[PDB]
Amino acid sequence: AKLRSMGYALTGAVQTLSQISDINDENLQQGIYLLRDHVITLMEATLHDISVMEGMFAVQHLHTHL
Amino acid sequence: LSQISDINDENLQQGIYLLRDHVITLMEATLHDISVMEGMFAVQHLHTHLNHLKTMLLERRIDWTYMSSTWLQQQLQKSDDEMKVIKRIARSLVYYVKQTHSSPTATAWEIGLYYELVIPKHIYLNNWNVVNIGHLVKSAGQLTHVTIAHPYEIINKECVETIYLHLEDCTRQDYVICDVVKIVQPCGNSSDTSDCPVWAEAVKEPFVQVNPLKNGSYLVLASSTDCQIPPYVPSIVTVNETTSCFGLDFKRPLVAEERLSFEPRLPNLQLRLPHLVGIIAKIKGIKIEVTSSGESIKEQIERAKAELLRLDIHEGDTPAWIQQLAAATKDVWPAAASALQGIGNF
Amino acid sequence: YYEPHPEPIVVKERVLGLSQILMINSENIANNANLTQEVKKLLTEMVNEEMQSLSDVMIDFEIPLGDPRDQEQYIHRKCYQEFANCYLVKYKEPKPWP
Amino acid sequence: EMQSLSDVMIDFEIPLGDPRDQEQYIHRKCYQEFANCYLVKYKEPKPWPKEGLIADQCPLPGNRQSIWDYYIKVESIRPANWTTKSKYGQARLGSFYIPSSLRQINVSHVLFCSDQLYSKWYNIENTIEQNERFLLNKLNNLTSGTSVLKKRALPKDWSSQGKNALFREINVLDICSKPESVILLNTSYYSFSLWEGDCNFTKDMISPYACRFWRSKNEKEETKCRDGETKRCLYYPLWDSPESTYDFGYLAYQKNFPSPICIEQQKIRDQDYEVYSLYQECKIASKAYGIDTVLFSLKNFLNYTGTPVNEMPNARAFVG
Ligand SMILES: *[C@@H]1O[C@H](CO)[C@@H](O[C@@H]2O[C@H](CO)[C@@H](O[C@@H]3O[C@H](CO[C@H]4O[C@H](CO[C@H]5O[C@H](CO)[C@@H](O)[C@H](O)[C@@H]5O)[C@@H](O)[C@H](O[C@H]5O[C@H](CO)[C@@H](O)[C@H](O)[C@@H]5O[C@H]5O[C@H](CO)[C@@H](O)[C@H](O)[C@@H]5O)[C@@H]4O)[C@@H](O)[C@H](O[C@H]4O[C@H](CO)[C@@H](O)[C@H](O)[C@@H]4O)[C@@H]3O)[C@H](O)[C@H]2NC(C)=O)[C@H](O)[C@H]1NC(C)=O
Ligand SMILES: *[C@@H]1O[C@H](CO)[C@@H](O[C@@H]2O[C@H](CO)[C@@H](O[C@@H]3O[C@H](CO[C@H]4O[C@H](CO)[C@@H](O)[C@H](O)[C@@H]4O)[C@@H](O)[C@H](O[C@H]4O[C@H](CO)[C@@H](O)[C@H](O)[C@@H]4O[C@@H]4O[C@H](CO)[C@@H](O)[C@H](O)[C@H]4NC(C)=O)[C@@H]3O)[C@H](O)[C@H]2NC(C)=O)[C@H](O)[C@H]1NC(C)=O
Ligand SMILES: *[C@@H]1O[C@H](CO)[C@@H](O[C@@H]2O[C@H](CO)[C@@H](O[C@@H]3O[C@H](CO[C@H]4O[C@H](CO)[C@@H](O)[C@H](O[C@H]5O[C@H](CO)[C@@H](O)[C@H](O)[C@@H]5O)[C@@H]4O)[C@@H](O)[C@H](O[C@H]4O[C@H](CO)[C@@H](O)[C@H](O)[C@@H]4O)[C@@H]3O)[C@H](O)[C@H]2NC(C)=O)[C@H](O)[C@H]1NC(C)=O
Ligand SMILES: *[C@@H]1O[C@H](CO)[C@@H](O[C@@H]2O[C@H](CO)[C@@H](O[C@@H]3O[C@H](CO[C@H]4O[C@H](CO)[C@@H](O)[C@H](O)[C@@H]4O)[C@@H](O)[C@H](O)[C@@H]3O)[C@H](O)[C@H]2NC(C)=O)[C@H](O)[C@H]1NC(C)=O
Ligand SMILES: *[C@@H]1O[C@H](CO)[C@@H](O[C@@H]2O[C@H](CO)[C@@H](O[C@@H]3O[C@H](CO)[C@@H](O)[C@H](O)[C@@H]3O)[C@H](O)[C@H]2NC(C)=O)[C@H](O)[C@H]1NC(C)=O
Ligand SMILES: *[C@@H]1O[C@H](CO)[C@@H](O[C@@H]2O[C@H](CO)[C@@H](O[C@@H]3O[C@H](CO)[C@@H](O)[C@H](O)[C@@H]3O)[C@H](O)[C@H]2NC(C)=O)[C@H](O)[C@H]1NC(C)=O
Ligand SMILES: *[C@@H]1O[C@H](CO)[C@@H](O[C@@H]2O[C@H](CO)[C@@H](O)[C@H](O)[C@H]2NC(C)=O)[C@H](O)[C@H]1NC(C)=O
Ligand SMILES: *[C@@H]1O[C@H](CO)[C@@H](O)[C@H](O)[C@H]1NC(C)=O
Ligand SMILES: *[C@@H]1O[C@H](CO)[C@@H](O)[C@H](O)[C@H]1NC(C)=O
Repeated sequence: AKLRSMGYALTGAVQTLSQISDINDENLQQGIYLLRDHVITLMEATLHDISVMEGMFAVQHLHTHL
Repeated sequence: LSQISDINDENLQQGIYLLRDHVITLMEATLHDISVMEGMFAVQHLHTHLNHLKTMLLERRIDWTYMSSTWLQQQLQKSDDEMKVIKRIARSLVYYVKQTHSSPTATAWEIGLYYELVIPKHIYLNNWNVVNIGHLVKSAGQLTHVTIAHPYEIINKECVETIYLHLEDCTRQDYVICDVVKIVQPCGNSSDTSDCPVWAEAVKEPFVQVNPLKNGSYLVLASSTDCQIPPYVPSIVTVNETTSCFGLDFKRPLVAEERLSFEPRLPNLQLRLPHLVGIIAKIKGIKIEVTSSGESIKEQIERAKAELLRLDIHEGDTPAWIQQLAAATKDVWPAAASALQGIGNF
Repeated sequence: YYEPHPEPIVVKERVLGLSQILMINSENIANNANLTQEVKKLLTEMVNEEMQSLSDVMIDFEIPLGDPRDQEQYIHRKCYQEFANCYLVKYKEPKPWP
Repeated sequence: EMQSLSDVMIDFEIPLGDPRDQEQYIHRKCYQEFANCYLVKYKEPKPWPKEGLIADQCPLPGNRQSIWDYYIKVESIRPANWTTKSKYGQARLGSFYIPSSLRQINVSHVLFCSDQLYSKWYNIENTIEQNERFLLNKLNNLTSGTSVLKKRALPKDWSSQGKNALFREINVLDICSKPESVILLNTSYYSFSLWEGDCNFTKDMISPYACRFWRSKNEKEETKCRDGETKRCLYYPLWDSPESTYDFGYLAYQKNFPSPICIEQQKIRDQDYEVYSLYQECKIASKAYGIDTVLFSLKNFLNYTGTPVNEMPNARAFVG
């Protein structure tokens, strides 16, 4: 047994955009439009505060965030 | 029960079974991390844990920190993916909170938690909602909306086989949970299909209904033609260039990428209605049952016949009666209709 | 016609009911963390704050099982949490450090 | 925290393409694994020549220093007929002993993973997202289709054509903080001695501490016992003990007082090193064989010795 839902992939078509800005195009309709490329993010880069903290003080600040 | 394992016994029924003996747990023993920490670092780590337990219990959720996963899975005898569904839908109740000792340097508390774990029988992932549209019929002058009463609410399709589900006694704990799920067959006029009732209802002319679909097509049901779309039968409509139909703008849809489909394909079905369905729906002034999917010509007729016969001629509305008889006769005997209509207007 | 239903659907077989009792004791936590009498006061304030807040929004409910006070596992784990490392020594006769 | 989240969420298919095929996924995965990881190749294999190291610039124990791991302590109690020559070969008791594991005859390459040899372009004051872009540009500018750095990138010590575009130059105090780095990468051994005898400097020949040698030489090495020539016997050392002072050479080096410092060069390795970038090899190889393979392949190369270099502490992550 190995579950995996097709609840967001049921219709067998998909309408994709090349930029978030394209969502405001006036001759689009009322539907779901997906941005074509994934957004890749490293937490180390996002959380600046921790970078300058040291020892357990750094560790406890990350715990609160997670 | 004397053991959690006893819940899987095959000759049990659908009810609530309580484990006979309480589970006793010391936090000191559970939280290892703190044991090896020192000073305020230990104190702040416990604060984070106690504040999280409180947040879970306010939402009626279970904090699985204070119960072994291996233990629970071993006892329940379930798969990795069943356990994920079991742990997401379980709910908690706090039935007492008691302070057992209070010094200026020392405290002690006790908490009573009561858990209710739903054990699943079957899980359904690839699901569709039904939307009844129906069909218009123009009968002896009256416009009438006709609908089938389907014996299911959800269509499911995991791989290749389609399945029609009837749900009962359902709630929402993140997912939908139902006590009763019966598997049914779609409607038809045969021994191997469902014999479903058919409803009729009188409506005002002109009738227009246009639903914009999400993929960029339009669903249309209308008593009159426009942009080459036939009347009375519903249809899914798509256009290659923006145009105005039924006094609103039908836009050209954005090109899409093709993926693997899970759309259901229902069986087709011919349906014979009574000749005067429009007069039957009109003199009730409510939505009324007129046939079944799989009914005989004889039973269908002997159903509004006595009712209809007793709409007889009267001294007080002979002209208004004669005009109904014509509209009723027009398709059968057009020569007679034209005569009756004449003697009406005289 | 049809529209997607993205949420899963679970059919119920049965329900299992459990009772868990959670026991907290600051002195056991203060001993392992080598805390001082000043920090013991912080630990005690901190734990009461969180426990009291929970106590203040939850009414009581009767649960139809037997009294924990009658169950072995409740007696054994309560005596341990209070008196695990506590001992009494008796001199042959009273004699003090000279 | 991560496991708890994993334990209540089933999987869902989302109808976009595989991340493994997208550039931004390949570039940020290679960076997060191999940003500061490099491979250095000697012109030919040549190890550090002596087992004893005279390095008075480092303050002795009496902050903690990394070199204290190699520091021979002078003990008052010893067994009967005990000599340094038996244990620590030709090393001077009270200085530093270099193990035979850091002096292998067959070691041809040095593999390291640290951001502590970058020239002035790199600053920890600046932002992570800047310091990423800065490196990512430099590595693109200093390469051409392979993973070999251009000679310009190296310091003047390792190459004739080096201009410190990427790496700084190793200095005198670096031995105290980063021992293995110096012992494995330095081209020549330079001494720093305030020991009476070296370079034929005699106590008369000098033309609170003031003008004085740190450790003066005694008559000979000897022990004496009292009918117990086994466990506990007094030991008389061949030089003095620096326990009392312990800041002499460190304070001398910084020039707070004048003193008869001795420095002698000894050539180990030829100044013709060659340096590969594992971040640039990950990007380039993943375009041909795909990231899943390259990642697994290069992660094993970091565990060539049996301890993975990338999990060592940042200052001590140097392996032959
Ligand atoms: C927005 O979304 C909507 C959906 O909400 C979109 O509308 C949908 O778009 C689909 C296109 O992607 C349409 O599908 C297409 O339907 C065509 C017509 O199908 C019917 O006729 C078929 C042929 O009938 C004649 O010929 C045969 C002999 O070949 C004779 O026997 C007949 O008598 C006829 O003369 C027929 O095969 C079909 O039968 C199937 O469906 C009906 C119910 O509708 C069932 O009763 C049948 O049993 C049968 O279903 C079973 O068997 C078939 C295999 O035979 C299986 O596929 C089923 O799963 C099931 O088991 C219909 O009567 C098709 O011609 C067309 O075929 C194309 O694709 C196939 C591969 O799948 C190719 O092989 C073909 O060559 C061809 O390219 C396709 O299936 C949907 O109908 C439509 N849905 C609705 C509700 O309108 C809309 O486009 C979207 N808009 C936008 C902007 O994106
Ligand atoms: C690993 O590798 C690195 C190199 O990347 C190495 O760091 C270098 O270490 C050397 C040796 O300590 C450093 O060079 C010395 O610098 C001294 C200070 O320099 C100032 O003064 C000079 C003028 O005297 C100026 O030109 C300069 O601009 C500075 O202001 C300098 O005093 C040293 O010079 C003496 O020693 C050399 C030895 O070869 C000798 O050739 C010179 O003639 C000079 O005289 C000698 O003096 C000593 C006592 O001081 C005496 O014992 C000896 O008998 C004299 N010899 C003669 C012939 O009279 C020297 O140039 C260099 O700066 C460091 N480089 C960097 C970039 O920091 C590490 O030490 C290596 N580590 C290990 C552990 O191997
Ligand atoms: C569900 O499906 C059923 C079955 O198809 C539909 O009911 C049938 O409708 C058709 C079409 O309108 C009818 O066809 C006609 O049949 C007669 C002959 O009927 C006699 O012989 C039959 C032999 O099988 C027999 O079943 C009949 O028995 C019924 O009727 C008697 C008498 O009332 C009753 O006592 C029984 O209990 C049964 O109810 C009967 O003995 C034939 O004369 C017709 O011919 C005309 O049409 C053809 C073709 O166009 C033409 O060539 C001729 O010139 C002539 O114009 C016609 O074929 C059939 O009688 C119906 N059967 C039943 C059982 O009622 C039903 O409509 C569907 N329901 C829904 C809701 O859609
Ligand atoms: C209404 O229904 C029409 C069917 O009667 C739709 O027409 C079809 O639309 C598709 C869109 O993808 C066309 O595909 C294009 O084909 C051309 C080249 O044509 C040749 O190759 C295709 C297969 O690729 C083949 O079917 C043709 O016979 C030709 O041999 C490509 O250049 C495009 O990139 C694209 O692949 C179909 O060709 C077309 N079929 C027909 C029979 O015309 C029409 O789109 C629908 N209109 C609306 C408003 O929805
Ligand atoms: C992790 O440890 C490192 C190593 O000690 C820390 O880096 C050091 O940070 C200090 C304080 O910022 C630096 O000291 C100062 O340097 C500047 C510039 O030379 C000088 O003007 C000041 O007078 C002072 O000396 C120090 O340079 C730097 N390390 C080294 C070896 O030079 C780092 O801050 C620590 N990370 C933390 C706390 O998150
Ligand atoms: C709370 O304080 C106690 C008392 O200091 C801590 O126990 C001590 O822990 C240290 C470090 O683990 C032990 O030192 C080491 O002992 C081993 C075994 O003898 C030896 O191989 C090492 O060289 C080192 O000496 C120490 O034995 C132990 N206490 C005593 C009195 O022996 C405890 O760790 C502290 N709790 C915390 C930080 O949570
Ligand atoms: C790095 O390499 C070492 C040496 O090959 C690996 O050590 C082995 O680890 C496995 C773990 O299952 C043991 O069964 C072997 O007995 C170990 N061998 C020795 C000689 O210690 C180590 O697993 C590797 N580590 C990584 C992270 O890849
Ligand atoms: C080093 O290489 C030489 C020459 O190939 C070989 O004889 C020797 O076995 C190797 N190992 C050691 C430890 O010397
Ligand atoms: C003096 O120094 C020189 C350096 O070349 C050395 O060869 C010689 O042996 C030394 N002499 C004495 C007596 O230390």
